[PDB]
Amino acid sequence: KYTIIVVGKDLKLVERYVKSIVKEGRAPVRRLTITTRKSPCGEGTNTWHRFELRMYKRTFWVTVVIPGIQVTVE
Amino acid sequence: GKVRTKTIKRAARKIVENNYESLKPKDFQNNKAICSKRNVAIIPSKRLRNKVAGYVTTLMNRVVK
Amino acid sequence: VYYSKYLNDCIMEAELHEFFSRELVDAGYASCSLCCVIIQCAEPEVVMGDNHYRLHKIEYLLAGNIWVDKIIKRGLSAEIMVDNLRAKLMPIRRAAYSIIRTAMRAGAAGCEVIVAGKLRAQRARANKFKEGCLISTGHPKRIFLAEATRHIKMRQGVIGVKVRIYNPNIRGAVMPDKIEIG
Amino acid sequence: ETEFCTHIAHKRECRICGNYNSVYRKYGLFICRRCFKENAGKIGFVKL
Amino acid sequence: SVTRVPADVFINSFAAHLKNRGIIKCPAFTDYVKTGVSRQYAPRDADWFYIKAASVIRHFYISGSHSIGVAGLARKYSSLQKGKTTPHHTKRASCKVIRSIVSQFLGQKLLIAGERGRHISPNGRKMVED
Amino acid sequence: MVHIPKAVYKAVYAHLYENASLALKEYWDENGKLCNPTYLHVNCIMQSLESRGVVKDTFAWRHHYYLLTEKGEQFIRKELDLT
Amino acid sequence: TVHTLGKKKNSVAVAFVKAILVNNVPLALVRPEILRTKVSEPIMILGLDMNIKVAGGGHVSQIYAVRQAISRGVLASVKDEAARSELRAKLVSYDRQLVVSDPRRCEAKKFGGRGARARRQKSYR
RNA sequence: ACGGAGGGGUACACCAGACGUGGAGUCUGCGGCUCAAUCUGACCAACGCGCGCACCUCACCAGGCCCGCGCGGUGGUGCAUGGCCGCUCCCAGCCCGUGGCGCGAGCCGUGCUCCAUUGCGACAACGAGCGAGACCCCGGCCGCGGGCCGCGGGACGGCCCGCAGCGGGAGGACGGCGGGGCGAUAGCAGGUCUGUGAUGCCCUCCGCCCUGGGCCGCACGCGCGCUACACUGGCGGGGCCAGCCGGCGCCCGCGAGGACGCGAGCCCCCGCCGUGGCCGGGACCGCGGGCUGGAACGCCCCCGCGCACCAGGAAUGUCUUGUAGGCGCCCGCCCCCACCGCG
Ligand SMILES: [K+]
Ligand SMILES: [K+]
Ligand SMILES: [K+]
Ligand SMILES: [K+]
Ligand SMILES: [K+]
Ligand SMILES: [K+]
Ligand SMILES: [K+]
Ligand SMILES: [K+]
Ligand SMILES: [K+]
Ligand SMILES: [K+]
Ligand SMILES: [K+]
Ligand SMILES: [K+]
Ligand SMILES: [K+]
Ligand SMILES: [K+]
Ligand SMILES: [Mg+2]
Repeated sequence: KYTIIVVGKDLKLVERYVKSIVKEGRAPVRRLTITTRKSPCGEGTNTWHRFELRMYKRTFWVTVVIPGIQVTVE
Repeated sequence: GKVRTKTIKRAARKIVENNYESLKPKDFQNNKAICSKRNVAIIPSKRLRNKVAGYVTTLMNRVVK
Repeated sequence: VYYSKYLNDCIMEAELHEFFSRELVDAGYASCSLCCVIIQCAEPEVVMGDNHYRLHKIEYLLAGNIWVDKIIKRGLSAEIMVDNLRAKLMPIRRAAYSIIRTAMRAGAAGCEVIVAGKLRAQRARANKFKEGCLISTGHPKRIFLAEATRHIKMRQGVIGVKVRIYNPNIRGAVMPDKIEIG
Repeated sequence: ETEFCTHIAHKRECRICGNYNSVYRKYGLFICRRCFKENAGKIGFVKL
Repeated sequence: SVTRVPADVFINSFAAHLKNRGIIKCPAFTDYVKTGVSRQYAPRDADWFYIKAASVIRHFYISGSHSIGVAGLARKYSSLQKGKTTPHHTKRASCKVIRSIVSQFLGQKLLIAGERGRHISPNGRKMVED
Repeated sequence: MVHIPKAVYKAVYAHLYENASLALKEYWDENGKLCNPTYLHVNCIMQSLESRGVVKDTFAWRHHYYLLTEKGEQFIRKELDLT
Repeated sequence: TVHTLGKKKNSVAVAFVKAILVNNVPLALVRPEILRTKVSEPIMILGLDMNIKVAGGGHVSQIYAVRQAISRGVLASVKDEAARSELRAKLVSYDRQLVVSDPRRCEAKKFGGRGARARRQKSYR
């Protein structure tokens, strides 16, 4: 059979593509997190930035071009 | 401890003055009434809409008495 | 692990954007996207040079295809405007208000410019020229506000300049405050 | 003449600046904490 | 059946029955051994090998379908290691005692090998059920 | 002036009417991925070429970006004998 | 075919009911034994067959989630009649927690202290 | 601006309490002392801070290559500068056009309430804007769709009594939603040139590399912590439950750990010890057996050795619901290694 993996970091575009592929015919969200001090040096009150990159994936099982999405068949 | 800002009030007054006939003094009907775009009202959020409708319902039962 | 591919694409996109900035400063590089590279310029008529010679020679530094749009409203984009200000270094007040006049001509609700560095008599100071309405808080700051910043390598020490534009009535969403009735 | 760099060691540096100190290797970023603050916009990380 | 009876009854009533019929009966290394690296002394009740093996077979019975393994049994009998001036941490138990037990339990046809790990064979499953 | 065949290998990765261009990682394997010569040998010639003007360079993320200019390909045509 | 839920901090008890096993172990033998009267309250304050699978949380939270699943499943066989709306009021008039879940949850830790509200000791010399 | 001036508000700042710290040993940072060097920054808003020093890092010492065996340059100057951060301050504050007052510096705009310059209402001022709020993320309850994720509904001071709003009841998953993100005008000779190909001006040609050493050296005084002083406890055996997401099978070995292959602790129950620095407490030291690595001085395991400590002076800090406290688990820097920080 055939498999389509689709991966993307912006939920809106991913949903648009996922919607308009159903016009032609477990994978949960995992979050890349980095916490880093806000200052370039280490002087002052110790405050921290919390940065987060959330990705999304869908797996279509089978028998529109958007810049930012990733698709692999395997 | 919930004081309505001028933004709620100023929209609520034009809504009550324009649509006096439509608004009963009971709240669900006004919740619908702060939704239509024919009684044109561009509310860009539903919490905002609920607060405006909560003040509109109160404006209704003050003109009767 | 299918995400270790997308992360490297994400990092390579930043590599490419940084190189376009530092090199195509000459044509006013603004932004780029990956998919096949889309570069967003003010004038394509130089990025695609004569006979495309300069363009394709770029397409071989990527191996060690592209196509280009055009920026339609120049004054509303804050990143080629800081470059325009960079070029003129001209009295500071005149250059700042020249930037502001064309930003407002484009139809912006607000715009302002900050300059800081070596102005007079061995003393760092800061000048703030401004016109219209601006915002600085909440979520909408990331949608409707636009900032850009460059350092001018002046004769004396460095001089930093920032340019900010506020355009709320654009093709897109609506500011969660403005509430029209009729 | 043939002794220059015989010592073997990782020389991990930041992909952007070149520093050796405070390099983040999680997820395979390999960039330092000072450069991670300003390049994080386009790499993709955002604050929530 | 096995699931019904108070779990503390079956274990200590089958370990006394582990003295009859020449079942797994204890080897010699039993002396001078701690059941774990977190323990600081050896067990004091001399029937501890009997009760331990009764417990490990009652553990094997509950996982009727799939296979347990030895390293993941020492994890089941884990304890925290104290007296170090640092915060206490958990340690896996000793695999030698458990592997010794399961080896002799693979005899007498009480257990059968699988793809990875031991499994409760129909014989022995019947015995514990009875 | 050290070695000639490497001196011309470094002209292999410049095309005298074609569009290929060179990027360099400034290592300071231990060989440039393009051909197989040591990095130092390419670095010396690139300092020379910049000093004369055979290329224009920018730089970004630890990596030397060069583009062959107008004067440079004329300079090279008499070192590789083309038309 | 009755299907019912019960929730505590992270515990979820899924109940299937047909005209009493907890995770295949008989109810009378739920190991935390000084709290055995709690898992039996709806019975002894108010049979059939029920099957309980509880996961997540801890000992006490699991007990309290089965205390809600059990009492909520014996309210989905009586329907549309005054018993349905009166046994509920009898259950709450003992403990409302018997019908409606407890919303409380762990709060997040904030930087500058070990807990959500406790900070770090301040010194001046 | 300040007042040991008056008036009006307010916050875990106090009240009522809880948990501590300061006393013991010990990890780490600081000062001093020593040293060939023990590289350097900072004194509410410096002192587990500048993301884990055997080499590297590396700025410092003893030697030695290159161009024993311009070009660069973490050189200086943060009181020459950019950018980022901290702080005044998460305070409720700031400010424009036209009119009015004054020679002018300037002024006007700018009582009852709310967390709040949040609003009612009044006014030589009329009319706008920013900050506040709205907004974004998370989590509670219910629907349509897919196979739990992703699209919506839901709460509004809406109902009922008593007097813009303060009270008391009710239903409901939640009652005035809750925890976070963002963050105005004006500034401070805080911090950072040692994070960069940011950088002016000074000075070096102090660049790059290799071997070995130091940053960890110790009469002593301080900051943040860790572990205790026991019976509401220590020990032996058994039972069983998480979330941030996450490999483990088979043999050797007391253990630590190796050769070979494939897809939770607290707590509960049953015993033991018996008020004795005891079986509390585990620092210091003496043999062994391992792991990392080019290299232990790094870390682990085994037997033995069993310090001080009996609840801590004068002082002193934090905190109101799944909260304090107790218990463990994971990630980061990372050859090895947490008494640390983020969760
Ligand atoms: K600090
Ligand atoms: K967050
Ligand atoms: K600190
Ligand atoms: K007048
Ligand atoms: K005047
Ligand atoms: K006046
Ligand atoms: K007045
Ligand atoms: K005024
Ligand atoms: K006044
Ligand atoms: K007035
Ligand atoms: K879906
Ligand atoms: K989906
Ligand atoms: K409403
Ligand atoms: K800097
Ligand atoms: Mg060293």
